[PDB]
Parts: sequence; C-alpha cells; structure tokens
Amino acid sequence: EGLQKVEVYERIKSLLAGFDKVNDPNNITETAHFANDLGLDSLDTVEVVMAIEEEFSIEIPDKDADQIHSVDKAIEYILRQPDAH
Amino acid sequence: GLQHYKIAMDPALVRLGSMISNRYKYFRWTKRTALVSFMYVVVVPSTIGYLAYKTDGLWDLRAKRRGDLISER
Amino acid sequence: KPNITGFDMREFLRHTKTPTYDPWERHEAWRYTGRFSRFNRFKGALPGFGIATVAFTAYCVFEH
Amino acid sequence: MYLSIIILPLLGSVVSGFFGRKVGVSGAQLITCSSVIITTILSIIAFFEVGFNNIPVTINIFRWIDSEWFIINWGFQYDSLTVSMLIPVLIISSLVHIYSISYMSSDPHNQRFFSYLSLFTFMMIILVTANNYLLMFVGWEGVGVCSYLLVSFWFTRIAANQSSISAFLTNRVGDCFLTVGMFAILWSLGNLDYATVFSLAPYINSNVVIIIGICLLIGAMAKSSQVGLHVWLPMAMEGPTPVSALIHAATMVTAGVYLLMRSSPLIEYSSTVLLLCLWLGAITTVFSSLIGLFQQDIKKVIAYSTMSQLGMMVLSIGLSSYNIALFHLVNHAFYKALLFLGAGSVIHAVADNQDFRKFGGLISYLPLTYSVMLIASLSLVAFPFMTGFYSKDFILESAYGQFSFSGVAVYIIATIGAIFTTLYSVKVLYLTFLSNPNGPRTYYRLAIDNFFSAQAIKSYKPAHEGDFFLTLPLVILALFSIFFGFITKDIFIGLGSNFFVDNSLFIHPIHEIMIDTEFAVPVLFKLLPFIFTISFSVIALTLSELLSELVIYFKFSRFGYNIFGFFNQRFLIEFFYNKYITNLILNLGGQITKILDKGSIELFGPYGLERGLVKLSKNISSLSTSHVTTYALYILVGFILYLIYNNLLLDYSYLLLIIILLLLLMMIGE
Amino acid sequence: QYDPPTGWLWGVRPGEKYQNEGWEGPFFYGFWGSLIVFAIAYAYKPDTSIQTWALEEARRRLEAEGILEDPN
Amino acid sequence: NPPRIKRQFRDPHADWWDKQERRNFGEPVHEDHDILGMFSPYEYTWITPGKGLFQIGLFIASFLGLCY
Amino acid sequence: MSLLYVLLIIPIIGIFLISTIDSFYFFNVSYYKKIALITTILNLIVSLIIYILFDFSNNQFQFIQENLDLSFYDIYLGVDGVSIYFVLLTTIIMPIALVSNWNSITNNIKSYLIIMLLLETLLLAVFLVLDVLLFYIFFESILPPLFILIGLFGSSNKVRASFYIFLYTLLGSLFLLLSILTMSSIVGTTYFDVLLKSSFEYTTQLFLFFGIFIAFAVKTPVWGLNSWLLRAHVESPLGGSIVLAAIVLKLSLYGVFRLILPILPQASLNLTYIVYAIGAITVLYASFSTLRTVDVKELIAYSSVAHAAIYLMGVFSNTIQGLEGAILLGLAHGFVSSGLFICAGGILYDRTGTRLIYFFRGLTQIMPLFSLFFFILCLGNAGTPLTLNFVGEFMSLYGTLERLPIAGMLASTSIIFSAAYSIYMYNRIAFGGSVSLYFIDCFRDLTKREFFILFTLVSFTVILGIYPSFVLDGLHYNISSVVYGIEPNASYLT
Amino acid sequence: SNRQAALSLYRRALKLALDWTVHRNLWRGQALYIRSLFEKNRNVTDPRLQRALLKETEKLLEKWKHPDPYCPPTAPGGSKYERNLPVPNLEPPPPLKF
Ligand SMILES: *P(=O)(O)OCC(C)(C)[C@H](O)C(=O)NCCC(=O)NCCSC(=O)CCCCCCCCCCCCC
Ligand SMILES: CCCCCCCCCCCCO[C@@H]1O[C@H](CO)[C@@H](O[C@H]2O[C@H](CO)[C@@H](O)[C@H](O)[C@H]2O)[C@H](O)[C@H]1O
Ligand SMILES: CCCCCCCCCCCCO[C@@H]1O[C@H](CO)[C@@H](O[C@H]2O[C@H](CO)[C@@H](O)[C@H](O)[C@H]2O)[C@H](O)[C@H]1O
Ligand SMILES: CCCCCCCCCCCCO[C@@H]1O[C@H](CO)[C@@H](O[C@H]2O[C@H](CO)[C@@H](O)[C@H](O)[C@H]2O)[C@H](O)[C@H]1O
Ligand SMILES: CCCCCCCCCCCCO[C@@H]1O[C@H](CO)[C@@H](O[C@H]2O[C@H](CO)[C@@H](O)[C@H](O)[C@H]2O)[C@H](O)[C@H]1O
Repeated sequence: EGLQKVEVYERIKSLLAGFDKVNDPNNITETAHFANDLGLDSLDTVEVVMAIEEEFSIEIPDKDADQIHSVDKAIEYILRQPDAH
Repeated sequence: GLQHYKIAMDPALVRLGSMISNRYKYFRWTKRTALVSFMYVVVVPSTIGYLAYKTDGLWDLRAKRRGDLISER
Repeated sequence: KPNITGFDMREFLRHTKTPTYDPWERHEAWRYTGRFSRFNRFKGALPGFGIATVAFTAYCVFEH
Repeated sequence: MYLSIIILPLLGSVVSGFFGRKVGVSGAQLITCSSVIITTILSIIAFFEVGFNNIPVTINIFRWIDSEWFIINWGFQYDSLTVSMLIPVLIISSLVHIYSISYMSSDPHNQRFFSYLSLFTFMMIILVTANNYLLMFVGWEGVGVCSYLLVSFWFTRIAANQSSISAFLTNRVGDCFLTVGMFAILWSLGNLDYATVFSLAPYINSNVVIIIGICLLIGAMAKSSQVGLHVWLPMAMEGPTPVSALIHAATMVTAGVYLLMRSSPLIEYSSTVLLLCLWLGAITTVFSSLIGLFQQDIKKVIAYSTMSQLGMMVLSIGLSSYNIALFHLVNHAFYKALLFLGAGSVIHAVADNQDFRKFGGLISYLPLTYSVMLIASLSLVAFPFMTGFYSKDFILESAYGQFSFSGVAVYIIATIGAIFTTLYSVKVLYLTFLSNPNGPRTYYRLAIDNFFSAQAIKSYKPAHEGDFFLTLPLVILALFSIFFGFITKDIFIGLGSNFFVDNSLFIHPIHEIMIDTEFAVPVLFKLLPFIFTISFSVIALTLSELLSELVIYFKFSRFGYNIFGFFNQRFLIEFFYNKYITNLILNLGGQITKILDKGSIELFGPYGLERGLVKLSKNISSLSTSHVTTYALYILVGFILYLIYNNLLLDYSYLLLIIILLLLLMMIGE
Repeated sequence: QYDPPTGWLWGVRPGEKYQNEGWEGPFFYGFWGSLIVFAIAYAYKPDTSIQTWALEEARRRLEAEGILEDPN
Repeated sequence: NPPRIKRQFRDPHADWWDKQERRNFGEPVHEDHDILGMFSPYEYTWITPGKGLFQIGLFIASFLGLCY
Repeated sequence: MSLLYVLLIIPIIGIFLISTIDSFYFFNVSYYKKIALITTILNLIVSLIIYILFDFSNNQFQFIQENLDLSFYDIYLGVDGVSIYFVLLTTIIMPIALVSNWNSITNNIKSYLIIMLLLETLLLAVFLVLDVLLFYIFFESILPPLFILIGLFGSSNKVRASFYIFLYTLLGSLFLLLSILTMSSIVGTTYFDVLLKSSFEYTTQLFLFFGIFIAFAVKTPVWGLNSWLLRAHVESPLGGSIVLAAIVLKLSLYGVFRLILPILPQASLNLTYIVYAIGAITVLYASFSTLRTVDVKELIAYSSVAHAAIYLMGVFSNTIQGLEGAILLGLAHGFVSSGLFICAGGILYDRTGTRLIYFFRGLTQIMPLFSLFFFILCLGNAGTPLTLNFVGEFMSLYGTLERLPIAGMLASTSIIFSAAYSIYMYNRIAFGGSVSLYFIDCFRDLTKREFFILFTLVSFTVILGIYPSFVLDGLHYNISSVVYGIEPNASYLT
Repeated sequence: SNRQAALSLYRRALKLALDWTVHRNLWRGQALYIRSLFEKNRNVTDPRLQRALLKETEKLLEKWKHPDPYCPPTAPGGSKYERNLPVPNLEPPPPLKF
C-alpha cells in the first residue's frame, strides 16, 4: 500500500553508493552511520540529506534534518512521512 | 439552557471576545479620536449630501434621443 | 571592498558549468545518458514528420 | 427541442447533487455525462436549424419581472450568434465530463464534482440563449457561483479558499458596473430586451450610449480577465484541472467577449467605447504574454496564455470586426482546452507536481501527450494552416488594415505580444518533454532495468499515460485543433458572408475594414508574424538547449534579477491590490467598528448620557439631607427666584441660562 | 472499490427510529397542508390585476389604429 | 497586545497545535486576529512599495515611448 | 364580525388556553407548545383565506366593518394591496419562529409562548389599522413584551440589550407622536380616508417630516443610531431575533407608505437628498464594519442595516419600480434574515454555546446539510439572482438611480460589499480548512426540525425569486396611489 | 547554535542555486563553489567573527532570493497541501438532543 522498508532502503543505498564521499560502497547497511561508519564530514551529510529529500520529493525541516545522522534514522523518517512518493 | 457539546474554549480568545464587548467603556476624546470621528460623521456625509443637492434633477435619460440633451436644467 | 564571505558573483557565474570532478557525479549520470542523451531526447520531437514527408512526396509525384 | 437543450444539463445536476447517495459515483457519472452528451447532439442539430437556414427561434415561457414599462420574460432566442457559442460550450463540456471520469477517479467526492460540472453547463446555456440583458445576468452570476464552487472544491486547502474569494469578488466588481449599465438601458429605453435595445439604438442620445458602453465594458474586464480586473483568473488554477479547462480557459472567460458581441447593434453607435475596447485588448496581450514567460507553474502559464487570447478578441471587438472575434473565440476553446487537458495529463503522471523545474524527458514516457500538446501549441502560435492561424492572424492584419494610428499601434503591440507567446510555448514544450530530466528517478525508473530484487512485483511508477476516458478527449480536440479553422473559415471570415445577417453581429458600413484587410495590407506585415514565430522558436531552443549559460548570466545580473522578478510577480498588481485596496478596506472597517460604533457613537450617545446623568443625579440627590432647617432655606430661595422672575420682567432666556448653568454645576463633582 | 453508503439522517443511529418531538403534526398537516391547499385554490382565483384590465383596453385602442389588427 | 504580525511569517514546521493556522492553544492573540491569520489577505514580500512604483513607472515609460 | 378581527382574536384565544389548561389536569410543557403552534397555523389559514378573496385592483379598503358608533379612540380594520403582504409575512414567520425555538427555551415556557402569541396580535394590528394614531398605538405596544422577552430568555448582555431597544424606540417614537398630534389638530381625525384628502402647507409638511423621519431613522435603523439592534438582536432569544428582524424592522418601511408618501409629498421631494446622503453612508459604513465583526449573530444583525438602507432609498424614489422593489426587499429580507439567524443563533449557539467566529472552521465536513442551506441563505443575503432578494435590490437600486443618480451609484456598491461579507462569513465557518480543533467532540448535523424550517424559509426565498408576480400583481394598483408627479401631456385631461 | 545555523545556511544556499539555475548539471558546478566558501571558513572560532559571517550570509540569501522558490507538492506551500485533509475526529457525536 504505502512505502516499504525494502523499497526505501534500496533507493537510499543507491543514493549513498553513487556518492564519492563514502569510504566504501560495501559497508553501507540499514544501520550505517554517516559520521563514522561511512566517514562523512559535517557538510557531506547535509548534501546527503538533500539528496534523500530530492529522491522522495519531501521537505526536511531544520529540526528534523539535524536528527538524520545514520541510514536507519533516515529510513525511519521516510516511512514516518505519509507524503513520500 | 440546553447542554452544548464540549468546546476547548481558548482562554486567550475568550478574553479577547470579552475585550471587544466591553471596549466602549474605555473610549476617550483625544486629538486622534476626534479627528477620525469628525471625518467620518461630518465631512463624508456633508460631501455626499452636497453633491446630492447640486446634481438633483440635473439629468434624465428617458426617451432622450440624438438632438436632445441629457441635462434637464 | 570584498565581503567577509568569500562570495563573488563574477566567480559564482564562472563556475556555472559542468564540473570536471564531482563527488555526486555518478549519482547524476543517469540524466544525460540512454533515453536522456541529446539524440534520444529530440529523436521524436516531431512525431509524424517522417511518415508524412515520404507520404506527401508520393502525392506530390502526380505528373506521371 | 430548443427548450430541451436548456433543461437537460439542469436535471443531471440535480440528480448528482441531491440524489448522489441513490445513484452512487457510477450512476452520477453516467447520468451527468449522458445528459450533456445528449444536449451536445441536440445543439449540433440546432446549428443546422438556425444558422445554416437563417431561421431564428423565439420561445417565451412566463414573465419574470412585471412592472411599469418593465416586462422581463423567462424567454429564449436562438439566432446565429447563439448557436455559434453553444458549439464550443457543449463540445468542451461534454469532453471534460468524459475526461473527468479518469482524472477524478481517486477523489472521494465525485457526485458533488460532477454536479457542479452540469450546473456550470446549465448556467452557460442560460447566458447565451436569453432574450434580455437581465436573464443573461442570471447566467453571468450563475457561472460565477459555479466557478466559486469549483475553485473551492477542496475546501480543506486555505489557498483554494483565498483564490475562490478572489474569483467571486473580482467578478462582483464587474457585476456592479453591469447593474449600473442595465439601469441606464432601462432608464433610457424602458425595457432591456435585445430586440428593443437594438431596434432603437441608432437614435438614442450619443452620450447615453457612452454610459452603457463603458459599463458593459467594465463588466467585461472581470469575466474576460482584462488587465484592470484580471487578478482572479490565474488564482482560479487552484481548482481541479478539468475545471480550469472548461470554466477558466474555454467558456466563462469568453462571456465578457460574448457580452460585447451580443451588444454589437448598440456599442457600434459609440466609437468612443471601440477605442477603449481596442486598447484594452492590446494591453492585456502584452501584459499577460510577458508574465507567462517567467512563471514556473505549468497551469499558471496556460492561464496567462488564455488571457493573452482573450485580449486578442477584445482587440478585435474594438477593431469593429465581430465575426473575427467570434471566430477566435470558438477556435481558441478547442486548443486551449487541449493544452489544459494535456497539462492535466502530465500532472497526473508526475505525482501531482506542477513545476517545470522538476519535469524533464517524459517525451518517450508520454508520447501521445507530447504530440497532442504540440498540436495545441502550433495553433496557439498560429502556425500556418492550423485552426488558430485563420483566427489570430486575421486579427493582426485587420489591426493594420484599419489604417489609423491606434490600429498600427496595436499591431506593433500585439506582434510583440505574439513574440513572448512563442517564447513560453517553447518553455512549456522544452522543459516538460525535451530537456534533461530535472525530477526524481521515480518518474523515470522502468522495469527493463532492474533496480530491485525482492520488490520487483511493485514500486516502479514510471510516468505512464492514462486510460481511455483520459486520452479520448485529447484525440478529438486534436482533430479540431488541426481542421476546424479551415472547415469554418467561410461561416465566419468570408468576404460578404450572410451567416450573421439576422443582426446578431451588426457592423456599421463606416467601420468595415474587411476589403482593405484583404487587399491593402502589404504582404510583409501579412507574413510578419510567421517569420517571428519561426525565428524566435529556434533562438529560444538554442538558449534553452545549446547555450544554457546565457540565461543564467541574465538572471544573475542585478538588471535581469529585477526584470525576472518583476514579470514573475505579475507586474506587482497583486502586491498593490492587497496593500492599498484590500487591506485599506479592512482598516476602514476596523476604524468604524473601534473608533465610531464602539467609540464616539456610544460616548456622544447612550453611554455618555448614562455616565453623565448618573453623576448629575447623585449630586442633586445629595442636596437632600433631611434637615428641616436646610429645607426651609430652599423654599425661601425658590420663593425669591419666582418673585424676581415675575417682577423684574426678565427675558425668559435669562431663566434658561440659569437652569443650564445650575444643571451643569451639578454635572461637576466635588 | 467504492464504500457502502453511510450516515445517520436526523442523527438517528441505525438501531432506533426517529422520535416525534411534537411540532411535526401541526407543521406537516397544518402549515404545509395550508400552502398546498392555498396553491390549488390560487389557480381558480379570478385575475383582478390592473394589467389584465389595462391590456384589453390598450389592445382596443391600438386596434383602432394600424398598430394592432382587429378580428372584426 | 502582541506584535501585529501575519501568521504567514510563522514557521509552518513548528509544533503548532493548529498547524493549519500556525497557532498554539494558549498563546496570546492580537486584537486584529481576524485579518492576521492564514485565511486573510496575502502579504507579498518581493520588493518595497517605493521600489515597485519605480518599476511600474519604467514599464509605463517604455510603453508610452513605443507609442510615441 | 369581520374577517380581519378574527386575525386578532385567535392569538388572544391561544393565550387564554395556555393559561387555563393546567386547571384541567401539572400539564406538560409539550401541551403548551402544541397549543401555541396550532394557534399560529390557524391565523396563517385565515390569512390565506383573506388573500384568496382579495381584489388586486381596488382603491377602497377591503374586509372592513361598518362601525357606525364613534368614540375618541376606535379600532378600524381594513386591507389594501400595500398591507396584504406584510400581514402574510407576519403569519408565515410566527409559526416558524415558534418551531425554531422549540427546545431552546427550557424555563418560563408558558410566559415565552404568551409573549409571542401577544406579539403576533400587536404586529398584525399595526398593518390592519386605518388610523395614524392607532398605527402609533400598536407600532409602540410591542415595546413592553420585547423588553421582557430579551430580559427573561436573552443571552449574557441581555439587561443592557433590553434597555437599549426600549429607550431608543421610546425616544424615537415620541417625535413621531408630536407630528401625528399636529396633523390630527389641523384635520380633526387620523382616519386615512380623511387624512389623505387633506393637503398640508409646505412649512407644516417640512416640520411634520422632521419628526416622522427622526422616528423612522431610529427604527430603520440608520448607521449612527443602530446600537440598539447590535445589542437587541444578538442578546435576544432565537425566536425574538426572528420577529425583530423579519417583522419589527418592517414597521417603519410600511409606515412611509402611510405617514409620508401620501400626505407629505413636497417635503419628501425637497428633502430626498438628505435621506439619500444618510442612506448612502449607512450602506458603506455598515458594510465596512460588517466585515470586521467577530460575533456571528452580530454579523447577521449588521447585514440587516445595509439592506434596510437600500429599501429606505427605494421608498424615497417617487418611482413605481423603487417602491415595489422596497416592499420586495423587505419581504425578501424577512425570509433570508430569518434563516441566517436560525443558523447562527439556533444551530451554532445550540451546539457550541459560543458566537465567536474564531472557534468555527470546516463545518461542511461534519454537517453537510447545514452547509448547503447556509450557502443558499448567504447567496440571498448577497442578492444573487434566482432569489427574491435580487429582484428587490435591483428595483430598489434602479428607482434610487432614476431619482438622484449619484446616490444610487454609491448604493449600487452594495453589490460588491454584501457579497464580500456574505462569502467571507461562509468561507470561515463552512469552509476555511478542516473541522476546527476547538471542537473536542463531534457535532450532529441538522435535525428534522432544523432542516424543515430552513428548507421552508429557503423555499419561499427561491420560488418568489423565480415568479415575483405572486406579490407584484397585488401591489401595482395600490402602489400607483403613492406616486407624486405629473407628465406634461398625460395630465389635466379634458 | 552557530552550527546548525551554518548548516541551515548551507542547505539554503544550495536550494537558491537550483531555483535560479533550473538545469542540474549547471547547478552542480555552482554547488561545488558554495561548498568551497563554507569549507574556506572551517577554522573560525571567536564568536565576534563567527556570527558576522552568518549575518552577512543572511544578507546574500535575501539579496538573491527567488520570487518563487520551489516547494515539493505535498509540502506546506505546495499544490496538493491540505487537499483532502481527513476529519480530525471520526468518533460518532456524543448523544445530545437539540
Ligand atoms: P563540520 O562540523 O566540520 O563543519 C560545519 C561548520 C562549518 C558549521 C563548522 O562547525 C564551523 O566551522 N562553523 C563555523 C561557521 C563559520 O563561521 N564559517 C563557516 C562558513 S559560514 C558561510 O556562510 C560561509 C560563506 C558562504 C558564502 C556563500 C553562501 C551564500 C551564497 C549566496 C546565495 C546563493 C547564490 C544565489
Ligand atoms: C446612468 C447613470 C448616470 C446618468 C446620469 C449622468 C448623465 C451625465 C450626462 C452628462 C452630459 C449632460 O449633457 C451634456 O452637458 C454638457 C455640459 O456639462 C454639455 O456639453 C456641451 O459642451 C459644450 C460647451 O462647453 C457644447 O458646446 C457642446 O455642444 C456640448 O458637448 C451638453 O449640455 C451635454 O453634452
Ligand atoms: C440617541 C441617544 C440614545 C437614545 C436612548 C438610549 C439610551 C439607552 C441607555 C441604556 C443604558 C444602559 O442601562 C443600564 O445598563 C446596565 C449595564 O451596563 C444595566 O446593569 C445591569 O447589567 C449589568 C452588566 O454587568 C449586570 O451587573 C446587572 O444585570 C445589571 O447591573 C442597568 O440595569 C441598565 O439600566
Ligand atoms: C450620529 C450621532 C447621533 C447622536 C444623537 C444624540 C446623542 C446624544 C447627544 C448627547 C450625548 C452625551 O454626550 C456626552 O455627555 C457627557 C456629559 O456628561 C460626556 O460624558 C463624559 O464627559 C467627559 C468626557 O468628555 C468624561 O470625563 C465624563 O466621565 C463623562 O461624563 C461626554 O463628553 C459627551 O460625549
Ligand atoms: C404591560 C406589561 C408587560 C406585558 C408583557 C407580556 C408579559 C407576558 C407574561 C406572561 C404571563 C406570566 O407567565 C407566567 O409565568 C409564571 C412564572 O413564575 C408561571 O408560573 C409558574 O411557572 C412555572 C411553571 O412550571 C412554575 O415552576 C412556577 O412555580 C409557577 O409560578 C405562570 O404559569 C405563567 O403564566
């Protein structure tokens, strides 16, 4: 009916895979962390959440964007939104 | 009277509606309130009334055709 | 004269190009390839022109 | 039959609205659609009946308003101009109904929607079939009530509720002036029936015709969205797309044009209104061509394109060639409806996104939509031998054909306005179909490429075309957009054609410019719009595809930053209306309520008499101390005052001063 | 997948029935009944309007002129 | 009286009790509440009124000159 | 006895039966409420019988009774086309006014029914009397029952509201009394047949005008003198609000066809620009301040001020069209204002206990029957075609333009401003977003009682809009008698 | 404070770039340039200069603001926002008689 966890994960996995700032495409899992698991700077993560915002055609307020610092936290947020495509 | 359904009466909106209701008890005569009152109650009606008198019976359109003038007076 | 921020609009417009290296380069490469190459986008910009052109020449040759 | 064209759309509306529960979504759709299909067929017959045979049809049912000299009937006249309007009104209404089955399938409230559609068709029939100006006003107001009901269909959205206020009240401003204009007609001629007003028009006071013509024209701005009262038309894009295809771009907007075309036997005797009509027309064409080129919403562009074509018809009316304006009116409702139904189809495919900045590719994904909107855009720019070619290009050469300063002026103005039309037609067709994809992969991710493993059954959603109830209207309107102009050029353009020789479109021999437009106008100006369209189209394609940096240079310059925001903000007309007209009225209401009604009217009135008198009465009541010694002194005092008054023969006024002094002394405390 | 039709007309839940408050009797029989009986009677009311009288005289004056044809 | 501010300048993403109106259940209201809410005339913030009159004059001057 | 006296006795007989039924049974309040409702229906059946027999083109008063015995004060009843529709409006409203407020009273119900049954007689009399002192007698006998209706069954600010209506109406009406007493002194009687023959000197007319207009300006009411209505209508019970707007506000409108048009013509002509200046101002100011009103029931009351001004300028047009339009707009106002008061005072206040427009939003989502009728009554308040309100405004506005064009041009702005407030109120209650969040629990939609009085009132407004000749054919000949003027080739015939 | 503020400004200046430059390729080069200007100031510490560079950025975001910024369709400010908002109370009315 709505969005599924496997559907959102496949899209964000391909999003971070195509980003040259991740240390390796291999260690991107559902529970991946941006700062240390993926090794991203404080500005690369802002770019990442913008790419996630573009993928799902939603808006991430500044209050909610600061919470998104890992893949799982991103996966949960997209499913917490009944407005994602 | 009859019991009504439950309304979350906002204390802020209730005191605002109370304010609008008792507001007259606090009107004063200032230089500003007189200026607005004189404009609305005297000037505008006197201007509308003056034009009403000057143009009264000035024009008639019934059956007026080319070669006739709209002006009665 | 320059602002405290390194922002200069002349330099901003100079970089309005396709960058040589881009961290997101591969994430966006799908929009300029395949169905979205130059030819493919304008391959069918005039749908019936090809069928109509040859058909109209058949009618145009009516002298014989 | 004739009175059955009027009755059928009304009955289907009543079943769908008051009996939707019994018929359901399916039954409401069937009865609503079938009734307007039947009415459409009966109206195509009435075109052969009335127009091709020159047999006007009159039917009066009963009286509406009966007074001295006022007799206004529930009566209907069918003439050549009536059946001409009925064809676009009922063909487009029928197709938008069939279209709306697919577009509004997922919406919860279909019975209410389809009821409003039939209600609009009924009111539009009333507007063009009436015997008199006052029954035409019923359709005028009725179409306004129906546009409010359809702009605000989604009442939950506040934006929609603001935009429906705009449509309702900006059209009431025009209604005030028509009401004044109809008062003038009743005051001069005693009745506002068409036969009466037109039979007597050549003899009425020339200045009385000025008053009526100006009032008829002001009322015509609001509905035809001319520049003075046009702010509402782009806001009416809040309602669902099929509403914007029929009401906001193919029927109601034309009523202002119909009002002037019907009133041709009257406004022809005032050349003063004809200059105002003409300049009004030329302004709106460049005013709205410039705005639409800087808009980022697809619906907003197609709404500003409609107002550029409505400005064309009003220009033609003031040019005094009514058959040309009627020809444009009928031809435009075929391709403007097409572009809106085609735009509605791409909005449906791309997840209800209406922004060009997020559309790209899509040409391979929506092949029928692209070609059909290419059909529509070529007639919108009046590409040679399209339906719009014979209507728009004759307005241009007729403006130069009237060898006057005003005519050559409007030709230059309208030609420039045509240049910007070609610019925003490329913008729509390039950014939605031909440019690189600017939106998420979800619209462009197919199943031919595997992006998934365990979810291959679902979750691709790649911008597909709709179903039969969506495509069928688009195909039909495409055939009209290619051929309808050619097949009807004689009925309207002609050279000495007698289609409107029942005085439905009266041209006075003084204003005829047809023969000069055929022969006098040079070939260069006759061909000039064509070269401009072909030259600009390629220039804008290169600046959008090949050389994309240059426009970035323009908008990033402070000069172009202001020019881009000026036209994007619609000449700032919305800005100055809210700040200086709308907010001014709300301040005036507050000042009357706060400072006068709850202020000085109660202070110099009941509340000031209350607090003044209660203070006075306490002071006088404090004179009564129940001391016999002090009461005795009072009797002597009141005795002496009577003796002085009736022995000193004092003026009675001296007494009244004493009483007013005494009373006001008890008004002061302490 | 259209849903079943729903709702409570007059707020009467699907269990019980409408309870007559008291006004219904006179208002349906007396108030509305009087208007239908007034409507049927109004059809046979003779027409004593000034216009039906003034039209017939007006026709007899214009018939005395070429404006209106006379049946005689 | 609170500041007379249109609520269209409030954050649409704050934890508003009434999100549609951008309001909370207890917060004080300006006496002009009617015409300060989300259902009220819009406030356009593109440029200043004075600069707008200038640009309206430049359009008019350009169009009158073409007529000339 | 006559048939016009049966109109008066029936509501009096109903008062007696409510007072004596407890003496035959501890009786239920439902039995008191059926007596009062059956009594009002019988008056409506008599009034429909009178209208069937009525002659639409007769210059003699009809259904009169040969008194033949003269006293200092004697009741003389008659009917003319100018008054028949005012009687019918009173007899259609009073039954609905009772039904509308059927559950809302709760306490002092016999007293409430007795006051309305007494009001019906007094308001019926004021249209039936054939003297101008008798007109004044009943035009002002309604003030004691209305003081006690508001005080016993009114809202929170009832005490001040009831003091305002009584004292303003008493003060304004005592300047009418001085003018009436002067005419009786000069002519010897106030019987209409004898007074209408008499022609006053211009100076007497210009001072009789000052005193009848002061009364009517307070009772119209005009803008700077409308404070009593903003209090009276709002704090009044629902039923009292329906009577005060539909029937009492029309007493001054019908009083110009008796006290001014036929006996003070030169004064009415030379002073119309003063009337029109006031009428224009009260069209604009009332409408500007109706836009910013935050009490819904007081937004319906303010709307009435703007409409009364259109019909007041219509009665001062010296035109056949503006005079009939004035009566049509007063009949139209009687139905539509009744419905809007029923919506605001009888449906919202019943369910919320509040009148503040702050608390209402999206009511169409949970109450779709209320929003349908509410929309139709808002459109009629806005003078949309297909409703009787449009016909009255158009004819009232045309005669205003034909008399003094400029004032009718300002008065025509009512087309934009009545529309503005009517749709704005509508979009803020029915529409305007989703159901409010101030509603803790869901509200039920219209009851079969609320539906059928709203439907009845809407039905009269629309049917009469389509075929206004139901009312127009009766007024033509009788309206013809109040016009002042000659035409150079149609007059003084030999 | 002073961090999420500078990250909000970084996301904002990248949205203003895509709003004026509609083509994503071209905005990509613009996006690398605005990063360079934030990454050029990653060693500012004293609050006297830290907050000045945010205050002057806020001026350049207003100076170049778009007349019509892009809004996702279902977002506040979007086309389908609040379109069929559900009743916020689906429970039957409590049993009261009017
Ligand atoms: P990570 O935690 O490592 O770093 C994150 C930040 C940078 C927030 C650090 O915590 C940090 O060092 N903070 C200090 C912030 C500071 O004072 N300077 C950083 C740069 S702020 C800034 O605005 C830099 C200038 C940018 C100029 C361009 C932006 C505006 C362009 C105009 C609009 C777009 C074109 C139309
Ligand atoms: C529908 C509501 C409004 C209707 C009422 C308003 C009607 C307005 C009518 C204005 C014209 C009245 O009649 C007009 O008066 C002007 C003076 O003012 C005069 O106008 C005259 O001016 C010059 C002298 O200056 C004359 O040489 C010329 O012949 C004529 O144009 C004429 O007498 C007539 O053209
Ligand atoms: C043309 C100028 C005006 C023409 C004449 C109109 C005069 C009207 C003046 C009425 C003055 C108000 O009359 C007075 O109102 C106050 C309310 O404030 C009432 O006071 C009452 O209401 C208050 C409200 O808090 C309650 O405490 C309590 O029910 C009682 O004291 C008085 O019982 C009444 O006498
Ligand atoms: C459209 C307007 C129609 C008006 C019709 C006639 C209305 C009645 C006219 C007189 C009204 C009474 O007018 C009012 O009288 C009392 C006199 O004590 C004053 O009332 C007040 O005076 C001063 C204010 O100046 C106060 O400090 C004092 O507390 C209070 O008594 C007001 O100054 C005056 O506004
Ligand atoms: C010129 C003066 C002004 C005239 C205005 C018109 C006033 C009309 C008033 C109606 C007559 C009085 O109305 C009278 O109210 C009292 C209330 O105590 C009722 O009396 C009874 O009321 C209820 C009935 O259950 C009992 O609880 C109460 O104990 C008992 O007194 C009478 O049964 C009723 O007839």
